[PDB]
Amino acid sequence: SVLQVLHIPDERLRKVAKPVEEVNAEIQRIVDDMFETMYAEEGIGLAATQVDIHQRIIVIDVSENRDERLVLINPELLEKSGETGIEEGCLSIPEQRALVPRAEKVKIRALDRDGKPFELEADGLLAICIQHEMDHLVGKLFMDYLSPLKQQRIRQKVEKLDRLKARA
Ligand SMILES: [Zn+2]
Repeated sequence: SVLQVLHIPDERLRKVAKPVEEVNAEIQRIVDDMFETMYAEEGIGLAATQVDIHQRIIVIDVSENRDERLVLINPELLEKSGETGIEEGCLSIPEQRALVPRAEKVKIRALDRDGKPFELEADGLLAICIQHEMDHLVGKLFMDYLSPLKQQRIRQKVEKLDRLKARA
């Protein structure tokens, strides 16, 4: 199922997710809808809190042909180093892009779809992704990194863009 993705200035985007208590079949069809919703909207990452499910689940797929879906359940950040930035977007901030300061290298622990723990070292687009998504789980959006001025115009451009969404 495709779920509805919240946009700013929705206050539910600012909620701190709870850790998943147990990875069962309820959890695994949250993951599936999250992937289906992600691909439907053409994103490379989606956090549960964006679909108004406030638990610690992130799906990511950077792939061309969808051969390596990545699931992070209860992600914890073990180490980071370096610094980069690319011009990021977000399904919850429609059509806006900004350079956000990120760590370049990141080591995480997490559970997969089967509740088995794995560790992942990531750089590049992956490491930027993981950070952006993990931010969602604690109520942080990428525009939070920007000047008060930069934030204003973002908020307005989006409001205008939904002004049309609910369309008629
Ligand atoms: Zn996002």
